Order: sequence, then structure tokens, then C-alpha cells
Amino acid sequence: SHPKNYGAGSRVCRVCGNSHGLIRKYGLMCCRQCFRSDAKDIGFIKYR
Amino acid sequence: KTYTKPKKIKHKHKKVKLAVLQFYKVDDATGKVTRLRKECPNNDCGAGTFMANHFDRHYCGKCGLTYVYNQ
Amino acid sequence: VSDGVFYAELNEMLTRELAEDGYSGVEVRVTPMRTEIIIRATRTQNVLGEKGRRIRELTSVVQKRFNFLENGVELYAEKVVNRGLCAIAQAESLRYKLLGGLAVRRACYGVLRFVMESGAKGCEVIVSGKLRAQRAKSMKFKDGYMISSGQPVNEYIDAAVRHVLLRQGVLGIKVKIMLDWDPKGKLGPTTPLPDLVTIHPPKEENEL
Amino acid sequence: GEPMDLMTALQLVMKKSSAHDGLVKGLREAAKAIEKHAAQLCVLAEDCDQPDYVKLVKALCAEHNVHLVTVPSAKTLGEWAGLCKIDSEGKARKVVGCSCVVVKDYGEESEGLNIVQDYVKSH
Amino acid sequence: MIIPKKNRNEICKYLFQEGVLYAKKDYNLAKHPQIDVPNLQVIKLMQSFKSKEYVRETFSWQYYYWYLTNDGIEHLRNYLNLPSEIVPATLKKSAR
Repeated sequence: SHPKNYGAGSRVCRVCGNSHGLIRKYGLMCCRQCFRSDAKDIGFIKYR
Repeated sequence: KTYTKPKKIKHKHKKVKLAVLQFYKVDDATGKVTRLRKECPNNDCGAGTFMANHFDRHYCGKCGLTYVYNQ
Repeated sequence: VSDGVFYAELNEMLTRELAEDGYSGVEVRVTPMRTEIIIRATRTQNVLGEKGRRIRELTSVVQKRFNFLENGVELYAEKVVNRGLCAIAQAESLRYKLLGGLAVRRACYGVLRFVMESGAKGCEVIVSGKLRAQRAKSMKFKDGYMISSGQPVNEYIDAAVRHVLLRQGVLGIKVKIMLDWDPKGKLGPTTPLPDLVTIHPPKEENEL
Repeated sequence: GEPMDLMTALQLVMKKSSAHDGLVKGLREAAKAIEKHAAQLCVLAEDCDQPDYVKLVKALCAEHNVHLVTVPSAKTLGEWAGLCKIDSEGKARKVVGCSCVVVKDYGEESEGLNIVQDYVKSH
Repeated sequence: MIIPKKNRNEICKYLFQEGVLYAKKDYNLAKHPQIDVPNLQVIKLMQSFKSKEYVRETFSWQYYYWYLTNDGIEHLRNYLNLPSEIVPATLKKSAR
């Protein structure tokens, strides 16, 4: 029913359907801007 | 150009068939029945698999490719 | 570094669950092998409701998704220690007027009509443009102070979002509040702090 | 308790195994159930198109795993079973078949279960 | 859906203990935590139940948030019916 497969390469997140994407945050780096505003990374707490 | 295709395919159907489990040899009073077409010896079937009669090839459709008996 | 990634994923759990969510906020403190996970809402009563099934549905799912140990966890009801500071209800209340309607501009005013009531000193409510389904031209309303951006870190800023889907047009929102500091006393308005003593015939005098 | 009552070991027999989800429906599937120890009961139609198919099943019922039941026409039999879909308060449905059934499970014992089976085996 | 009833029976059990389950919208992963059924099948099985009531409907980030109703539990008590002798008049006459 299915055919032939082979097609490893750049995985891709759930959050972005985009070739480039992040392991760190589970985001994209445009999605990341939202998270940057939120802080979200430990030892970081806004307003820089 | 855009996407063109030639007609695509459009398709027919996989083809749904009657099983054909009509066959059996049934006797008169004291109605013993013996079974025409061979059964899969596999326990998992609970068999009545009545293998298909193809040209030098017989298989049970339950069990995969397996049980290829040419005779 | 790897530990920082782990921390980020824990925060992500709150973001997904408390997306829409018609209640109000969730601070979380993590005690040994269990998560306290504290809901800070007026209608914290409905979401729990004791024993049933309701409470177990909330917990279990989060654990299998992301945390450690085949065990239970904990869930706590809380009041709110000023509804201003942080919420989710603050945005949702405005949305619950942009249902059945009433003037959008009037509804904006009503949110501010609260907030300042619970202290604040300044508030700015800002509601998405496109009144009468025209081009966008976002409308303010503000009394007092209010610093989201400019002055120090510790302004205590409420911020959210939401959407209201009409036939013709979206009406966003972003309720914003600059309130007090954490209720216990620790007030510090706008970073340099002046202060005098009372009167100088001295041998006793000192203050702050 | 549990011997049934007068004229209720009839239709209350199969209560148990409809809920078990274990009713093997159709003549072709039913035949394979008898070609196996699985047939605890065998239920057939009467009025049929190609009643020749029913004869094959009756031949299997003559041999080991011996049970029979009747009641006519394929579509009406499925009202008792399940392929009548409601879709109105006053019991009017598409009325699809189910027809001929062979029964697995039951998992209780006693009552109507013994009564029906005994008749076919020893008349 | 075009998914057999065998895989439906699994889901039901975990919905009686819980009644909220989640499964990320990423197909072909083969297994969920708990449910040992592919991510094609399970997600869209929930959708079929959801459209027939059973569930209060919220969307919210990439999972589609299903919360069972009281009615939902009763509806699922027809797949795994209750303790499986469930009552009324399914045979058509004795043998004799």
C-alpha cells in the first residue's frame, strides 16, 4: 500500500513547517521572539 | 506552466469479488460435509481459508504471501 | 545549558494548557517529586469541584506528557492577590462583553472602571481597531501613570491578547495594567525613591 | 434462581453475548465458526434468496458443534440484532440484515443458554 | 473513519480512568503514551467521537482539546458496554 522510503535529512518541528528550526525551545527563530519576550530560558527574567 | 497532468488516472477499483464459499460437497441424510479447496494448517486462522486455485499457485488470502503450494 | 532546555519545556506545558482557557492564570512551584500547580482564579471552584473525575483528567495527562514518576501530583485552588498583576480572566472578561455586544468603546471603559479600583495608580486598556468594520485605528483610554516600557524592570505588568471573530472583522485586544508590588509592602513606584523625615528638633529623627 | 421462566428461554438467551461483542454474522463467517469449536449456537434464516447457502451451513451443523434456530427473512432478523439504526422515535429504520448468527462468549452459564442447546442435540 | 473497532476498544479503557488524553499532531509515530495505535488513527478516532457529541469542543494549540462530558462516558459504554451482559432481547425464538 505504501511504496519506498529513504529520505532522512532535516526533521522539522511540530510548531513550524519550515526546513530550519530549533531543538532548543521546540520552536522556530521567529517563534523564538515570542519566547524571548516571555523569558522562558532559566536565569533570565525580562527587560534586559 | 502550472500542473498539467495527462488525465491523472481517475481509477477503476481494486475489484471486490465474491468469496465463492458456495462450494463444498454435501451428502444426503447423515449430512457429512467435506470441504473443497485446501485449508491453511495455521492455528491462528481457525481455517476455512479455501486456498485460491491459480495457475501453478495456491495461497490463503489470510496469511500474506505465505503458503505457496504450486500443485 | 541542557538543564535550561528542560526548564523551557516545563514552561511550555503552561503555555499550551493555559492558551484560551476561560479561568485565570497558573503559577507553579515544584516541590520534591510532585508539582503543586496552583490555579489563581475566582472560578477555581468549577475546574476542581472535588473528588469526581474532573480533577484527575487535569493531572494525569500532564504527567504522561512531561514529568518524572508514575505517581500522582497535586492541584491547588487559590483566590487572587489582586486580580490586576497577572490573570487571564482580565482579558476574558472583556471578551465576554464583545459577545452579545454593547458598544466596544464602552466595554473598554468598564475594564478600566475596575483595575484603578483595586489600586493600580495607572491603567491603559487598548482595544483593537475596525469599529463599524472600517480600517484599523486602535483606541486607547487611560487614566494615571502606567509604564509598560521605559522606566524600571519591576513595574508589574499584566499583558495578554485574545481575538473576537465577527462576520466582518477581528477585534483583537491586549489588556494592560501597571499595578502595585507584591502585597506585603515593597512599593517602589518609579525607581529613584525620594523621602524626607518629618521635622527637625532632632535627638530622634531618622526615617527610611 | 436462573432456570428462566415459562416461554422466556426464547429471545432472552442471547442478551449476554450481544453485549460481549462476539456475534458472528453472515452465513460465510458462520460456516468458519462451525469449522472450529467457536459455535455455541447457530441461528439461521428460512426465507432467503439463494437458500442453497443455508443448506451448506445446515450440513456443518449436522456435524460437530450441533445447534440450529430459525425465523424467516434476512432483514427482519437484524431488528433483533443490530443493524437497525433508529433515526425516529416510532421505530422506523433502514432495516438492514444481520440474519444468521453464531454465538461466542455468553460468559455466565445457566438460564436460557442450556435450554436451547439441549433441544437440538437431544430431541 | 475507516479504522476497525479493535483499535477503538483500546482508547475507551483509558478514557474511563481519565477522559482527557492528548496526542501531538505529527502523524506516523506509531504509538502514543498509553495507546499503542498509530497517530493517523487515534487522533481522527477522537474526531469521530467528538462530532457525535461526547466531548466539549475547544481547539487551542496543536492538539485539539477534547474534554469528555457525562454523556460521553455513557456513549463509550456501548463499545465496552459495562461488564458485558447488557440485557434486552436479541435472539429470535428457541430451537425445539
